[PDB]
Amino acid sequence: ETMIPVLTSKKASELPVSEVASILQADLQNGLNKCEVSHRRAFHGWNEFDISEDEPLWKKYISQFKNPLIMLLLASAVISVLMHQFDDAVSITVAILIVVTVAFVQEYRSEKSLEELSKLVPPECHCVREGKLEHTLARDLVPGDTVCLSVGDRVPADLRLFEAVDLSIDESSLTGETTPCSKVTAPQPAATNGDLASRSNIAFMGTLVRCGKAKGVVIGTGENSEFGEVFKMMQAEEAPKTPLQKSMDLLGKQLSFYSFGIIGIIMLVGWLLGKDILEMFTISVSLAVAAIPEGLPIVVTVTLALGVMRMVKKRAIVKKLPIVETLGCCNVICSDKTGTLTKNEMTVTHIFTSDGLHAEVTGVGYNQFGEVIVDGDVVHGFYNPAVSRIVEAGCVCNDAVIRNNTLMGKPTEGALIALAMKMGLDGLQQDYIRKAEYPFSSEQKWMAVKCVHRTQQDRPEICFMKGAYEQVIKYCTTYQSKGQTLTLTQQQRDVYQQEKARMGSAGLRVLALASGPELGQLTFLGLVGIIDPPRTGVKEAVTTLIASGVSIKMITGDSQETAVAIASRLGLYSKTSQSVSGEEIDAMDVQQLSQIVPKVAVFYRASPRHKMKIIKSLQKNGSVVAMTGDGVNDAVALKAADIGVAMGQTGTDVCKEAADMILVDDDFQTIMSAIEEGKGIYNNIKNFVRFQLSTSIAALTLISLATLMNFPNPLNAMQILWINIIMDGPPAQSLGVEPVDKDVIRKPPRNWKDSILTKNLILKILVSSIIIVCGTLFVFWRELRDNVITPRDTTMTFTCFVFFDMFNALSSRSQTKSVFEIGLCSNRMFCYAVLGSIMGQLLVIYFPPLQKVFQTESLSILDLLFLLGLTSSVCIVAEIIKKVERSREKI
Ligand code: BEF
Ligand SMILES: [Mg+2]
Repeated sequence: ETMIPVLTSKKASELPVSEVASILQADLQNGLNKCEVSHRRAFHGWNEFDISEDEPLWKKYISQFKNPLIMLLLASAVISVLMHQFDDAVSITVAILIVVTVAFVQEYRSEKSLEELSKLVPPECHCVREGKLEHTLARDLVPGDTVCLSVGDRVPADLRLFEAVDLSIDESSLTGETTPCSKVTAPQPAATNGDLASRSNIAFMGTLVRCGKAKGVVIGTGENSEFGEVFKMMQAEEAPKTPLQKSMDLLGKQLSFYSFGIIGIIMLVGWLLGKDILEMFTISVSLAVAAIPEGLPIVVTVTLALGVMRMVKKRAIVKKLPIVETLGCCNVICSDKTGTLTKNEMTVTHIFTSDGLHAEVTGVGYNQFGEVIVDGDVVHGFYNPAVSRIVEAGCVCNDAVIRNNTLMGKPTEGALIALAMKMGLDGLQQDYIRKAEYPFSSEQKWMAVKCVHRTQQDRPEICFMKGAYEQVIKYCTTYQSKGQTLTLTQQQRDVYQQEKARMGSAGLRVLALASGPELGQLTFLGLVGIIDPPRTGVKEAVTTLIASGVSIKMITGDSQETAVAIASRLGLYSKTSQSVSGEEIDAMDVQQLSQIVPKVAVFYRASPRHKMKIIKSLQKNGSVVAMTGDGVNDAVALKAADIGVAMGQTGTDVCKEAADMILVDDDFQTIMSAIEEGKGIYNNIKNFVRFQLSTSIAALTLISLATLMNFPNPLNAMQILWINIIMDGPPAQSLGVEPVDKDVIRKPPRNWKDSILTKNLILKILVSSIIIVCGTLFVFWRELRDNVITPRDTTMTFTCFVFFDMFNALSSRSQTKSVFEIGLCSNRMFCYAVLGSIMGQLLVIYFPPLQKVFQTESLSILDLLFLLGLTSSVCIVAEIIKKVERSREKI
């Protein structure tokens, strides 16, 4: 009854077991009955929360339709419709349909790939009902149910523990702590209950039980657990607008202002001249319709879709095009540590024998991959007796079992199992029969077993112990040295202590091993260094990112020592750096955080709110901040961050949803490939924008000048259509599809205040436009001095304009490198397009049918050569400017 008010983990931790049971009306021994479970499920529902609420396809279509450039395109389409411009409206609607169709197809494919990659099995739960243990699905849980936890079990819901022996729960998923947290059934004081990791009497949903047996009572199901509050916070923060979208909006506003300026200028010119108002107004609106280019969205969408497809081919799914743009223009990259920077898989890396030999173990994870190297020599099997004895002691005295690269047991024991597997001694456990077992406990801090060989049962009993050095060395009396048994002296003990301290100073966890006939007279074997190593290929990637001008910071909820060791190993920590805890982050506000966070680089013991605050503080300075992670605090960080990078294997569903790209193989080379692709996309967009703006400005100026005085429209409809095809067609697409240069990807990241339209680009556009219009006006001046209108004037102007457009496109192929630096062939599509256009022009000016259709005349070889030479000043001037800029650069 009482509708079963949900108890938070805080209050459940504060109140004792009896009070919680009385409040929840839960039977600890006999469990719940079916009728009560159904009654409680009728209100609280199932143990699920809605993830990725997907709207129908029409909503996504409308969302892709909603773009300021698209709105400008429809505005231009309707204003052309009111003046009976059918061709312009058809072109605009075709461009809009193509852009939205491509965007919808790409997003649908990305969503399908995300759904297929993330395969989820319905988890089960062990609970007692009516007094007999029966296995239910995790969804059927209701508050008050008594849940039994075993080794390897995944916690389905929040539990108030009342029975637990030697329980160890891996909370790296929720808190990021690599070391499993011991659980105690005693109530916790309110003073020490502030932190999540300090709640040792609460079992959190989604965590993995690594050791011990537990019995708890459900206190929260669904969105009321600790995995529901983080989800609520996730759907409470607005992702910030991408710099690509801001640049697109700024460019659209600039284009609208430019169109308004030109129509006002034409209005003023017409008023000054004395022409009629209505025809001049119609001409102004027609010129405005001719402005606002329509191919920019097509080119941008095509280039970004090609980049997305390339990223997919590189094992990386991208939800949005501005997402990959944000990754390309990233400035600061942050990282969770436990999970994306480290394998979250304890592995033995250093072995020290009783004889003094040092052994290095390579490889990461719970897999047989890896080799043990002693003095530059690979050791396999029983090659080295000293290392082999340690491996045998760690393998026989082991209860952890790894199946299909999944560890069931203590991570430290899994490290020893993996080390034994790397040496080819995986089956050493089956060769002995464990007669007497002493289990590992916090008080004793050691574990010893007694066993006899399967086929050598007549051999005397041998006992192996593992644990802390201090406890193991008490039962050790002799040591082995080069196959000889010598009594353990005080000097040897001091040497072992020195080695243990040296290994601990490097962040390695020291475990002692021994073997002998009976407890107390064991022989010391050696020490093994167990650490949680970083993922392969991460140190080089971090070094490359640091050398590229991108700062790398670490935010994690683990201990200070582990974070410091990991950062020092990866190069993010030194002897002069500083570390800031979560309490220090919560201490100051705004200004002091802004002074502190950029200087520091290591954050330890950080709550999800602390990570969100750090992300917001980094965003306040204006730098683009990136973060990668696999947890829930990481998920809320990616939600607060502009760019979200997740892991497709070790990550969670919440982390994957909160992110914006998912990594399949858990690599960073893919991340810098995305950065390079984004830089190339930005360069191509800049070049295409410059070329199209210059061409549009020149064409509009020429049309306005022609209409202004006397001769009305000295060009036929077919010539105008072919001109419109050339500038905004295959040449434009080929310019927008320009590949990635090897020099544009070795540059410092673009600043936040940098925009596409710069003063240099504007000056180059103006210079090219004035040169083109001067050449065309000189040609038309010679033809008007001829004082005859016999299609020769029209065809000469048509060819001059076509050649000027081609040379402008060739000049705008690159903005930094010269013409003879990227290759004449380069894009095969560009060569095909220019060859097709030039043969079409030759047929138009040569074939009598096409000549009559286009109203052209015959041109001799000398005239064609002179035209080719004259319409080359744009390319020559642009190359001279580029060469001057290049000189001065280095100079
Ligand atoms: F998984 Be991270 F260390 F928060
Ligand atoms: Mg993590």
